[PDB]
Amino acid sequence: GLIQRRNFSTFASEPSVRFDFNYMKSVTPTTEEYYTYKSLFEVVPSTVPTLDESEPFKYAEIGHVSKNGEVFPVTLSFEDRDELNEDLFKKIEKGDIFLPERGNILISAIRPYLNKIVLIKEDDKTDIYFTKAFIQIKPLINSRILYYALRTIFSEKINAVSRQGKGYPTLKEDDLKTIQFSKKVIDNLLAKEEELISNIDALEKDIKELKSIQRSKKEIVDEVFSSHFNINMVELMALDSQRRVDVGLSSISSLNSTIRYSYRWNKMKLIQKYLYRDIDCIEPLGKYILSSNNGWSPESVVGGEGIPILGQEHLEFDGVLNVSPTKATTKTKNNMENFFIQEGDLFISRGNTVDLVGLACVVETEVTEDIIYPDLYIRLKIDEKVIHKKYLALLFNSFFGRLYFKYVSKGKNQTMVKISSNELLNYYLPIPPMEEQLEIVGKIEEQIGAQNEIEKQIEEKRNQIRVIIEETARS
Amino acid sequence: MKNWQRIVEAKLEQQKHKVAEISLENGTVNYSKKIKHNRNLKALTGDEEIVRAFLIDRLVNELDYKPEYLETEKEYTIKGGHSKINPRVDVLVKDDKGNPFFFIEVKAPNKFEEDKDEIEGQLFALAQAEERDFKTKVKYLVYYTVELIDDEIVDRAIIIDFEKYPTYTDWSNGGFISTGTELTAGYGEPKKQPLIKGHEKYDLRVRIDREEIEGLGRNLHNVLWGGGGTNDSEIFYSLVNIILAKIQDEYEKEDGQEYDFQVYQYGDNVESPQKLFDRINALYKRALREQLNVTDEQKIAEDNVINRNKFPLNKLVYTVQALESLSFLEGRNSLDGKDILGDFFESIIRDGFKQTKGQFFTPTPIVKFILYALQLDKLAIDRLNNDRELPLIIDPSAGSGTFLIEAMKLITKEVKYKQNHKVKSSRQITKRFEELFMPDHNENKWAREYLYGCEINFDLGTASKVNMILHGDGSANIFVQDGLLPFRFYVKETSPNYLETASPDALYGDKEVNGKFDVVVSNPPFSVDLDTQTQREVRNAFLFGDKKNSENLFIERYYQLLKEGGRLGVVLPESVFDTTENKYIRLFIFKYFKVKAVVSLPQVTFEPFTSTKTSLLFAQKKTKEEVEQWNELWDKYGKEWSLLKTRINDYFSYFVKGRPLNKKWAPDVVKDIQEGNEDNIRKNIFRFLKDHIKEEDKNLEIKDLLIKYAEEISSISKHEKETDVFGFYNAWWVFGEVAKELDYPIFMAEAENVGYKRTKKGEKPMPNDLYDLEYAPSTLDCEKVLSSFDIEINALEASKTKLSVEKGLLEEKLKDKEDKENEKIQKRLNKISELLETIENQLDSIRSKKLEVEGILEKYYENNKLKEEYSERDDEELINHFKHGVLYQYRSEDILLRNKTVHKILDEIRQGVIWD
Ligand SMILES: C[S@@+](CC[C@H](N)C(=O)[O-])C[C@H]1O[C@@H](n2cnc3c(N)ncnc32)[C@H](O)[C@@H]1O
Repeated sequence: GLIQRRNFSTFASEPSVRFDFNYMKSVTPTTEEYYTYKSLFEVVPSTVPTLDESEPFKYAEIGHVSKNGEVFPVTLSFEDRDELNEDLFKKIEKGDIFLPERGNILISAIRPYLNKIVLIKEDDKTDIYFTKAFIQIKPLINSRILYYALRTIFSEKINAVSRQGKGYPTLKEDDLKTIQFSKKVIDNLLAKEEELISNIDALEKDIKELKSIQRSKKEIVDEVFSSHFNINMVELMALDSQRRVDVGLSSISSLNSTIRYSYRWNKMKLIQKYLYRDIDCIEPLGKYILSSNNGWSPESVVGGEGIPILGQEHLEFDGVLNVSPTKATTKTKNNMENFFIQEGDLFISRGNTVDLVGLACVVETEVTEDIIYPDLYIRLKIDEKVIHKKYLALLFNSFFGRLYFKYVSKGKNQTMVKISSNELLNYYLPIPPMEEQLEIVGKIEEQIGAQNEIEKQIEEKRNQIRVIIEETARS
Repeated sequence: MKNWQRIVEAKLEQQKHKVAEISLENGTVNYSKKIKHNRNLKALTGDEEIVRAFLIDRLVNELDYKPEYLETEKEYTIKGGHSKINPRVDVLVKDDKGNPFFFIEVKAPNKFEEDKDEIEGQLFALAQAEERDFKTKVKYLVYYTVELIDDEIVDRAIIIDFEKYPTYTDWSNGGFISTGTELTAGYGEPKKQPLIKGHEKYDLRVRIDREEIEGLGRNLHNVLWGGGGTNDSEIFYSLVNIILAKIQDEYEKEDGQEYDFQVYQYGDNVESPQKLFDRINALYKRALREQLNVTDEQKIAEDNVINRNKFPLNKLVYTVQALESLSFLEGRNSLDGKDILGDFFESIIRDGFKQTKGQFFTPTPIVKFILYALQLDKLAIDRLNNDRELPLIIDPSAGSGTFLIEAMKLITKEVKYKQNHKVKSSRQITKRFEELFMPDHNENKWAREYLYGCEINFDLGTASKVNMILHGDGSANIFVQDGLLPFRFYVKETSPNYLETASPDALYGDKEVNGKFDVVVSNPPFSVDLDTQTQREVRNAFLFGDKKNSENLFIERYYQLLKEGGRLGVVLPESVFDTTENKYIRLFIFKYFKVKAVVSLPQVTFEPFTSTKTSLLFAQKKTKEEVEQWNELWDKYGKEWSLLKTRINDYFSYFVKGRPLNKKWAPDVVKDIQEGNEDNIRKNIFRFLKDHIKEEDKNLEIKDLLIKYAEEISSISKHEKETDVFGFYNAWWVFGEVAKELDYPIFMAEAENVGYKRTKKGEKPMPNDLYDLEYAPSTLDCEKVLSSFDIEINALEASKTKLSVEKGLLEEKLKDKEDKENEKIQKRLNKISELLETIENQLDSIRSKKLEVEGILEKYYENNKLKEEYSERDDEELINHFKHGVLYQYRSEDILLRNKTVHKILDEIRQGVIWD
């Protein structure tokens, strides 16, 4: 419910004579002093830089970059030929790689409403390789001021010149050059630069303190499980880092049933014997497993306007699947009945790094739209009367499962190791009464809600920064 | 007050033998004391008692059956589930040998349609227990009821044999395989009597009420779909074929000849595989031969009615019985001739048809908003008052004919009922109105010559044609051909064909233009796929034939359909409004159409089917004079653009490329340079760069200015690619200069919520930003509302009178008798008396709410009509009153047209936009 009543002549304000509710909400009869991109920026054309294949590189594709402006690169090497990395390499070899300079602000060119703006500054010596669809601009004026302005003030203009079409909003270099920047706001920012930058520096220092005091999910799960089971972590770190095991002949045939003797299997058995020493009620997972179904994912491209698919980063240590698909498959299959994600399901990670392999998650939010879960996943249906769905995920994300899966995994490289269903059948668990499982889940949930309070304070600080910038610019 | 109650009373009074009696004054029912009854029934619980009494009287008096052989209310103690239930039988008819020949169960007419599954739970168990215990042989289970045909009550019986179909799986093949519709006297074999056309005794049913129709749709859905849900294909289209065959046969039959859509059971058993399939296939062949424009014998040769493996004929035989008694083509006649079968069609349209990507139906909230935003109602009214005609409407992408159906309903419900006072009473206008709208049975008959359509799909085309038959049009205008075909290819050999005509247009480019349709409403498909065999031909009739955006050819069709002043209200995707490659089509709409409004629909308006953003374009075709002015302005400013480009490229060549300042290459440039006039040079540079320029650049020199701008010079200098419809000029520069002269305001709006949330699992409404409903009717009968509450109060007052009389008489016996054991009776009568005061108290509460409803009535309705101060309907109290509290009924769900206040987008579109 917003009526604008524009004029015909205002349609010819853009070279492609657009007319739609967006970009004409922004086009206004009132005229003010303004700046163009010639005075505030300059678009740096993309170039393909030479790279050593052996030396690892840090790469990100839109999703790794967070909305708050912190990059989460992945470290990859050319000669890995990793199974998940095949499509990334195919993209990179065609020129889909980028080396930003220092002091330049990177702007995402896909879904600008997510505010995925990144500042690259001289402070960080390490250089990050970025994907394309990032518009590097060199700020003639102080880079930090323009970074803060584009993130908060001039975001409406950037959203205006974005073109949706049939699909999702996109941004283009010419459209970016089309944006009109107010004289008064920029002049006020330049006049109060010193005070404003000092204020933002203080607020970001407070943010970094709050981030330092925050404690990670893996530590939460490990500490809760260790406290409940009285496990001593330093003892495990002493036993796990041995590299020498003296194995007796009689020890071979202990819950083995296949007479497997190997360094990895016997190390795992020794660690399990240390873990399950005081703990009782150890039981196999094959008795209480109902079924296991491996998902499968066809060829796909980032976007594609098809049925959505997940990624390997969506798995979390808390045991909750953070649903936020970035890519989709445009072509259709013959059968998709069980390839969608449902509520209250257990998903297991088959192929990943030796650390994050066998990671388990539970879908708790409302699925609504059907979404395809990739091949590197297992849907696990279990006996609900004896074992709770989230307790298994928390155990797998705990060191209890990490230690088992670092030795059971069979992979051709440390970057990807693939587990199967056979060890899931043969895995041994501490399975206390369901009351104990619910108590453990409750402790984890409360200790995670505390951390949630910490990051909500963090966005409180972020909103304070935004308010300071807006009040400085307005008057 | 129902007349048939008096008819039944008179018929029972005329009977010689008083074996069953009813007294309405005392509300009592009396039967012969010879028949044993386990309970003393003395109160009228509903119409079921009257029906049972009438049936008993008819059986005893007319069919010469001894009343003593009939047994009522025989009690058995049965074990149901984990508890004990005590059901009783209504009617038992046994022969002289003691075998129960007839097990008749009577059900109330109110729940007759709904209570069909209970036959499994309340009848089968008793029969099984009887056969297990008493070793009896049940030959035919018989269910009897009354059927209202031509306002006459007749028998209607269903006959099921348990011996014939022992197992539940076998029973599925039966599909309403009952012996006969009506019974036979003298123990004769039941015979099904075909419905002879135009024969007074047996005919099709009219005046069908809703309560039988929603239940009918429900159980046919449950049977045919069987809980499958939505997987489309044979479950849906087969019903369409059966209904089409029914329409065809009801059309081709003559008076005195029975219908072929009837099952014959002269031999007590019909062969469902063969006899039904032969007749239905012949009927569907005749349907495709006559109703759907023949489609040539070549198509009929490969035609097939149903799928042999996929669609068993048992459901076909089941549905033949359900749909035989109904009158699909002409009957209707529900609630003073209004359509009931049409709503019976949108039910099943919404459920049985699974919709996916590439097959959408435009939601009704958007369709009616589009139709009302064009002011179609007042357009039709003004056209009828001035030109004595109705506007010509076409949907070249009709699909299920949603737009045409809602347009027909709008015109009929606006020119006749709601905005009737607008039309003139002049003799010729009155005669035209009589010819168009007056016949109540055929009020939707103007659509024969006015509504047009086009759908490329044969299945959807057939479905739309059948729906249009059901509503009342007659179809004959929904072509099942492609919408982009040349005009001469639209032939139907019927009432005058407006779509076949064509002519060349000078301003359009000497291509074919129809120009006969007043209004075009459509939802053109995204990424239409052109037919490969006709593409080389059809793409030659459009200006932008080969621009790789085939869907943008539809926007051209509208220009070829509308006449000067036609109204366009199509639903375009957002790509037309923003994408750069569509810049050509946006320069088409601007040239020929007067863009009057654009509405930005939200993302969820078509979810979950598609997530693409769409918008609404309301435009009006320009006259020839306006296009001529546009052309003259375009040429006038293109000359300036050419001369300016020449001068600017000359300057840019001189100042960096350094060509000599000779005479022959530019006269004005060399004259100004030698005369030393840089002011004119700066003026020319400014005029060329009318955009991308700032006032401060006035201080720059003729060197640094050019070296600073550079790329804008090259961008402006490049002319358009089309070069055939735009010429050798820059589209943007000349368009800006032209639109400066021809500037006019344009309404633009956005909708945040469209009143619904469509998802796979369910439906959740939200506030509707597009429009608001009336809620409060513009015409409500005070007399009817008062008479309603009067009838409930009178019905309860009869009971309060008889209960008071009986309690008084019981008190009289209490005073008379010695009260030895009568004290318990005194306590019982005291308890029922106290119940009488409690029911009187709740009746007094009913009286209080009746009085407050009356107060509301004179507060809002004066002279039995809503008065003008609430006509705009901003009153929150009235809306709250009608959204609950017995005022939920009556009510009006029509879109509210506000002439005073602007609250929703439709109000501003209807008020602040001036057409013509
Ligand atoms: C977009 S849907 C909705 C149409 C209509 N508004 C409705 O609700 O029924 C129309 C469908 O009919 C088809 N259609 C209509 N006209 C067509 C044509 N001229 N050529 C090809 N397909 C057409 C399209 O494929 C599309 O899937």
